[PDB]
Amino acid sequence: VDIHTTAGKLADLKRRTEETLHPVGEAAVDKVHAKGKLTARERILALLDEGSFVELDALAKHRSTNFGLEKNRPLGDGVITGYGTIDGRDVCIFSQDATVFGGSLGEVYGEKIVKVQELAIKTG
Amino acid sequence: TAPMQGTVVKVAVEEGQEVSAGDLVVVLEAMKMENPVTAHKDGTITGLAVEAGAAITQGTVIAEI
Amino acid sequence: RPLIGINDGAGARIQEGVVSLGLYSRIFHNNIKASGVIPQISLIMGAAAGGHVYSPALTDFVVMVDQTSQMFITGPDVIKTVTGEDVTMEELGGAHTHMAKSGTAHYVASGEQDAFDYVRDLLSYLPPNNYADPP
Amino acid sequence: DHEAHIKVLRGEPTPEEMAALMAVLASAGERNMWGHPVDKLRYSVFSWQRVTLLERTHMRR
Amino acid sequence: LYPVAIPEGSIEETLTDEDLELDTLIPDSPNQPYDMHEVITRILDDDEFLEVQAGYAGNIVVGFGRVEGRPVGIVANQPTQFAGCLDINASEKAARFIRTCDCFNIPIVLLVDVPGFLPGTDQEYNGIIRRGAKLLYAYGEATVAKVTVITRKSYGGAYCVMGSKDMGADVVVAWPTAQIAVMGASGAVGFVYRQQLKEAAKNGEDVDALRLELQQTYEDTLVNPYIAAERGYVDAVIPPSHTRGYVANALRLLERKIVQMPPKKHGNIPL
Amino acid sequence: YAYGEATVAKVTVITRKSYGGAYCVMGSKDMGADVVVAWPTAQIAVMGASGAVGFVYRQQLKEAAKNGEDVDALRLELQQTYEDTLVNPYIAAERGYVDAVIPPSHTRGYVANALRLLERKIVQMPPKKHGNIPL
Amino acid sequence: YAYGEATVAKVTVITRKSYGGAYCVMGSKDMGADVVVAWPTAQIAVMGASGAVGFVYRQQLKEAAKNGEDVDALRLELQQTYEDTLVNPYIAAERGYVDAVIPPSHTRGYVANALRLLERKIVQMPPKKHGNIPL
Repeated sequence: VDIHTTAGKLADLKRRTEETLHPVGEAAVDKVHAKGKLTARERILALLDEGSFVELDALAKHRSTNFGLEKNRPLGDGVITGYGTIDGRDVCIFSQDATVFGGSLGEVYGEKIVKVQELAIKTG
Repeated sequence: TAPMQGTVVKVAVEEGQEVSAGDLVVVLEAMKMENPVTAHKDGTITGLAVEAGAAITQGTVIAEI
Repeated sequence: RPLIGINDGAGARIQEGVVSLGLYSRIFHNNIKASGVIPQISLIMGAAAGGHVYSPALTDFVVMVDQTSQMFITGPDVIKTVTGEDVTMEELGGAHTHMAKSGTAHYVASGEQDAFDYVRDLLSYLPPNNYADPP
Repeated sequence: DHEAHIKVLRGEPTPEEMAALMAVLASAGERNMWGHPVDKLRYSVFSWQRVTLLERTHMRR
Repeated sequence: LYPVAIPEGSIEETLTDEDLELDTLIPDSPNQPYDMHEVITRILDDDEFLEVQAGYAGNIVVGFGRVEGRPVGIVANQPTQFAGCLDINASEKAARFIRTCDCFNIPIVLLVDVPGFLPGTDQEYNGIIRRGAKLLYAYGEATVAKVTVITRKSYGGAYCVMGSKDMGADVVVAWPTAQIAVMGASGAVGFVYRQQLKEAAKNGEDVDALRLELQQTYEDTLVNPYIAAERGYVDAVIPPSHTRGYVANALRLLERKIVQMPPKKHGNIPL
Repeated sequence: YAYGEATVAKVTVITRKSYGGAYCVMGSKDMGADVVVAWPTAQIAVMGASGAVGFVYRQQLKEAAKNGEDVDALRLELQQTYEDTLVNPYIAAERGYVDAVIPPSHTRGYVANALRLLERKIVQMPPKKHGNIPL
Repeated sequence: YAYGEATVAKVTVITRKSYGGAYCVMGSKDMGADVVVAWPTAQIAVMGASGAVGFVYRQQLKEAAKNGEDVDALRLELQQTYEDTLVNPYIAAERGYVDAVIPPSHTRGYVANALRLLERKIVQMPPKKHGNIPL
């Protein structure tokens, strides 16, 4: 679809969103299932009430250029962040993702955790 | 009246063209926007003072209603 | 403690993108928080274009230099593009224009030294914060 | 029995009409003081409302 | 508050027929306006919008409604007048409406489609700096729940004024058509590619074709929400149909909110 | 709004004219002017005499008009009467809106005395997040 | 927890090393250090260069081991380059975590002056009963 059109921009959004589900390729998710572990997204969707999860800063990407890190900018920087409900009461949540750079904390990764912390404190 | 200086890209009302309140009267490309100018009041719109391709100036009478 | 901003800048640094607008928003939000908390004084010493106008507007006092300081949102080139109006920066946003027409300046100094003197005179009357008695 | 009952002021239904009536009528029929506005108000250090509004809100149950 | 039953299920699950009408509202051509009431009446409960100063400054629309029975103060740019630019009158209108809502704890939703401030020497002499700073101050001062939806454009200082994140917007969501930038590409090309490339076109190049090429490149690269989403100035990029869900959910989350301010007797609002 | 809400010491010296709603704006007592003093030249009235007379004596002027009398001479005589009777500080002083009618030389002493005593006014307004100012 | 809850004036002088999490347990700017100054000999880094190299250049050590090169000479050269480039205060000063890099002799002056500036300090924290320190 022509990217210069509302329809094309909408489809592009949906494409990016899909990419956020497996930001370093499905092979890593497959290896984690072969390891028998839940990925950070499955963990959030397991802990929270089903469909309650609202995700913040999905499309984030790190800003580093040291040592060629600019060559690989995984969507989400390796943390999944947002809020939702447990037993119908709202909670703020984050889930760090081992398959992205080990899970090591970066700039954006920290900014996202900070955002969720601030929102949780503000909203009580 | 043309609310700003702009290219009249389309004129929308005819001669007597009885115009209802809130009808679009001109399309005026200004500020990179196809800004409509609309009739403030419902009545005859006989006269017109706009042509396509004209760089109509702010405050130029478009039509008398 | 009182805050003095001395302002001189062609607006946002276009190459850095939205970042500059986020940092502008943060500077504004700090000026709003400080509003009525501490004396804020803005010295305008040159072209304060674009977003650089709103910080002074949010500060408590504006000291401008008679002809070497100018302050405007939209450039004359843009004004011409949209309206055709021909004006200089000095007619648009010079210190005389902001003192006499729009009432945005609080002083128009004959020079930088006179501006500094004016700011020291203001600070001589203002307390350091709203929980302090005037000197 | 001091309960307030329904009362058919006028007419008598048959038992079937009463059953319809009652079925239709039946089918038709934690503190969290976080960010309470009283905390958001700005008070004078000596304002009596610190007693009569603020405490009378936070303490009240 | 009025009682209203929220449907069970996700925002995606509970999309109505009417929500989907937002997905096609925004014209493909960036020069074509649209009526922001189309967004307002579909976001609000029951289409009940009570506009305030309907006639004063049509480039911004402000008024009350409800979202799941909770009253809301909407403020929204209106492309059908002055391309939705901010001006003195609109700034004072929205500033005092915001401060009225904030006095009475009514949460605020901004619908943003602002290309910037209305250019003019009359605006300058009448004090667009001093009197436009009122809307910026009132937004920053407001301590209610503040939610921003960005529908098509948010440029320059007007991105700051129309409730940027660092102005303390709690939840900011953008539609895919959003355009967050320091200025339009038509201008930005005349800086980021002026100094070497477009002046070096005096080598003998077709300078207008080069400018158009570089405008298209800049628009594709940077005039989109994603550069702001990669910095958290936009918390989510959402399908328009999601907007009613997102706004209601955010208002339920924010309904109890504490923000800390320095002690003062009162603020010194620009006036 | 700014004058009514201001809780610092507010001192008003009425030097000459103070008419109508501008008397309300320029520090009326009921706005909370802590000390209001008036010079003997002070002229505190709802309306300038020439305007006042037309309302106060409207019927008498209409009678003189239908009697064909010198309406202008009657206006002048009624105006001098109104001016000498009411266009003065003492009516306000009587109502106690002016705390003292003072020789001008006293002004600096009255101001200094008030400002020394009012350093910490124990006054307040109802609790509010902030005020909604006409903007 | 103690340094984060500490609302008093908190000043940090960095002399030599500040590595890893211990850079956070000793008081960094984001832990609310009011003034942070570094001596030229400061060394602010995620870890010492000998450890860093094994991560940052692991791919180059790998290819050198496949080529059978003098991997210990490569180790030393890379470690040297790392320490020269990164293990210094200036990177932190650029990122704004160190407010000034000062000659050591200035330290007494800077501590005294910063403490004087911070004599009065307000910090806003959420309302709580008490903190639940980790034990």
